[PDB]
Amino acid sequence: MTAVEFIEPLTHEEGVSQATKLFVDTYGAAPEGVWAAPGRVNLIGEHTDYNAGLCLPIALPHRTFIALKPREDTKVRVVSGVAPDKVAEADLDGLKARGVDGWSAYPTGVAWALRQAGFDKVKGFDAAFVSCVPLGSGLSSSAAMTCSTALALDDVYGLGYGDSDAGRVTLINAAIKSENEMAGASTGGLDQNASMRCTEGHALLLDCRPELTPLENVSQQEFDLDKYNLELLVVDTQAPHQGQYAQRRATCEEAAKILGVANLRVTADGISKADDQFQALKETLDALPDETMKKRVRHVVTEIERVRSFVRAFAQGDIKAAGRLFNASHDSLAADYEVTVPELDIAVDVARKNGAYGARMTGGGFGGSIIALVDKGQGHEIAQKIADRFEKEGFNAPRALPAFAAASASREAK
Ligand SMILES: Nc1ncnc2c1ncn2[C@@H]1O[C@H](COP(=O)(O)OP(=O)(O)O)[C@@H](O)[C@H]1O
Ligand SMILES: [Cl-]
Ligand SMILES: [Cl-]
Ligand SMILES: [Mg+2]
Repeated sequence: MTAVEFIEPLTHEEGVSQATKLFVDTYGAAPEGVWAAPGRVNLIGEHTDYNAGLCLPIALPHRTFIALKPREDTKVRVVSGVAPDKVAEADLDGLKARGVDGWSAYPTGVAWALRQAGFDKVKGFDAAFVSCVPLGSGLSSSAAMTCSTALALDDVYGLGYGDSDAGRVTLINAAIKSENEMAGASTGGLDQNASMRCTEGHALLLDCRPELTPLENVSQQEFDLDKYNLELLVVDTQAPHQGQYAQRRATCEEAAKILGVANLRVTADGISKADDQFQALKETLDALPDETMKKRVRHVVTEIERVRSFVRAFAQGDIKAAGRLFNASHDSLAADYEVTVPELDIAVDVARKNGAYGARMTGGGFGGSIIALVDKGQGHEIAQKIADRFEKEGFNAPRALPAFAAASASREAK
């Protein structure tokens, strides 16, 4: 057997060099520059973004690097190191929603979304992508691709949104619109906010209430693992990839209609404020027509409050309490939200039995990755324990990634 694999992040120099070479090898011309956007892990606050709740992601050091040059025509050519001989070409002139096939829908839909927003200066482009964000592993390769493309287009077309946090929200909404309306993948905004608004050494406490301005809806929460002698273990289970996500949103929207609220954040805040939170929840669930919907509402309400509990626990250096909150977030996703699979649940169980302060699935679920707060120096040991258990179970070998709170998207070269 081979020891469990760790996926190292591309350095600045590596990502620039590789993206530039693929661009020149593909297109002949030099790119105007290279931009990049990171993947992410959500620390806690899962299935809450589309309920107007609270989330707490970090940006991974793993980035997608885009080499880009604008075109004077409306042609879009993209290529990726995943399949470097296969250039995808589309045209923006008259392009409609779902008018692009395959991965190229993600970058092309970002230029489409900016033109739909009235950015008529945005024409076509050539791009080459090189990434170390694994595809389809619940680490947000999709946002790293759409956000890197949005920051690059904003830069070359001089739209003036990329150089401020608030201005990045315009680029975020174009990234979300690309993925929702061009690629046809429902996204709630956690991942794109992480990729373009996280900061090094911090977690992004994101308030997803849709009426808030950009300066109102984020606060940078110190997330210095070294201060507490900790490591954040991230393990991509590599469980075989899997409209269950549609059904979860639909159930939450129906719950909010029955309650007479705009969103379950309203519900959760009313329960949170009660002296008797147990009775406030019971009265809410009593209003709901069926046992499954009650489970879904119980998850979103308890999970929004766990985000505030986590932010408090971590600031107090109470790592045991922070871990317990990871644990409770996982258990809620497994039992009440029903979005776990055996690989996630067994990886988490191995982490918990091997000294993790806590461990949980991250992202949407149904596969993908787990995270665990562990003592510094224990991440390899716990990863290898998960890989040894995975082989005993007949599962695909997992892989791990080093993780700490890294920088958001940026221009890498010009
Ligand atoms: N480097 C890349 N090159 C080409 N396509 C990519 C790349 N990264 C992401 N994609 C596209 O995005 C999809 C992965 O996004 P998604 O299914 O949302 O998973 P995740 O966001 O968890 O990584 C891929 O199937 C492909 O269509
Ligand atoms: Cl046009
Ligand atoms: Cl459901
Ligand atoms: Mg995705």
